Amino acid sequence: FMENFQKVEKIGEGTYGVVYKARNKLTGEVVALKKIRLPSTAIREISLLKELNHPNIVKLLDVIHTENKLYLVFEFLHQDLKKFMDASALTGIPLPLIKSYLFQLLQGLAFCHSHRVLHRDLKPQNLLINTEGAIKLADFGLARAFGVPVRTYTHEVVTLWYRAPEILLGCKYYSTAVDIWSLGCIFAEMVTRRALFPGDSEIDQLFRIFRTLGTPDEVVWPGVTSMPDYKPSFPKWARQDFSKVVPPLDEDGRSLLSQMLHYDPNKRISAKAALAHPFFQDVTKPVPHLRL
Ligand SMILES: O=C(O)/C=C/c1cccc(C(=O)Nc2ccc(Cl)cc2)c1
Ligand SMILES: O=C(O)/C=C/c1cccc(C(=O)Nc2ccc(Cl)cc2)c1
Repeated sequence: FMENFQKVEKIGEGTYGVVYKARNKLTGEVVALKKIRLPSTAIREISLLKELNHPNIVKLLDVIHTENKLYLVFEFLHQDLKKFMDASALTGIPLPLIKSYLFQLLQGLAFCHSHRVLHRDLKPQNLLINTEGAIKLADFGLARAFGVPVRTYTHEVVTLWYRAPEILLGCKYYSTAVDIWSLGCIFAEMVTRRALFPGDSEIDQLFRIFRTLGTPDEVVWPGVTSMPDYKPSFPKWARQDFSKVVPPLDEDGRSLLSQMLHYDPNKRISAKAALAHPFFQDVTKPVPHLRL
């Protein structure tokens, strides 16, 4: 299968398999080629994503099942947000660029959610950027096909840092709200240059959330005490003000972030409603300086 395009390089190691940069011999385009390591139901679910096209979604070019191995062919972008924020650590990112990126990501979410497709595993590593100021969501719809594993194929730990509390509390039904939660965590990280909730176990993840947002109860989250993994013995932390959490973000940004991090997934702001928030009144599309 690797003889029907040149393998420019191994790009790195994704959740499910190796990622290569490759040239498509027929089209001449440079693409990302992801080998998925281990299922007809999955092939059908993923093949449907070839029509889920939007400028803020990494394009799924092809789905190849051969010699019992699965390969996904995607649009290539040169950098991810993790590497960009690491490279930006001494200075931070301009607020206009943070705002542009959040706005664009919300447009991608609004599109996919309107088609009833979730991501479920948003994280900086699957947010790809180009020279023109665009940002795009990678690997949309793959969790519904493959699951979100504990470890990758290389045994690397799959991050918990962006996981919504309903998932951690054992809800089996995911709503689009899980993606808004993850994006809110990413927003906070862009602003502060630190992960919001860098848990290193499921309980550390849930208790970090609680120590910032307060331990949830039936006042803020009806039904929370009946969730599978809820325990009455959870410690009861008081909620922190967002002014201490994400300084120096303004009150428009803090209001939006608070709505993206509501405990109750039914209450959590939708992507479509978020696009109308006053924080985006002055949105623009700045150029990032990328060194490729
Ligand atoms: O404010 C803070 O920084 C901490 C306050 C705080 C207060 C009470 C309990 C805990 C806590 O999480 N304990 C714990 C012990 C065993 C396991 Cl298995 C999980 C959790 C923490
Ligand atoms: O205009 C330029 O050429 C670059 C300016 C520039 C460069 C780096 C960082 C910043 C900055 O202040 N970022 C920031 C982030 C979050 C909040 Cl909440 C407020 C501010 C600005």
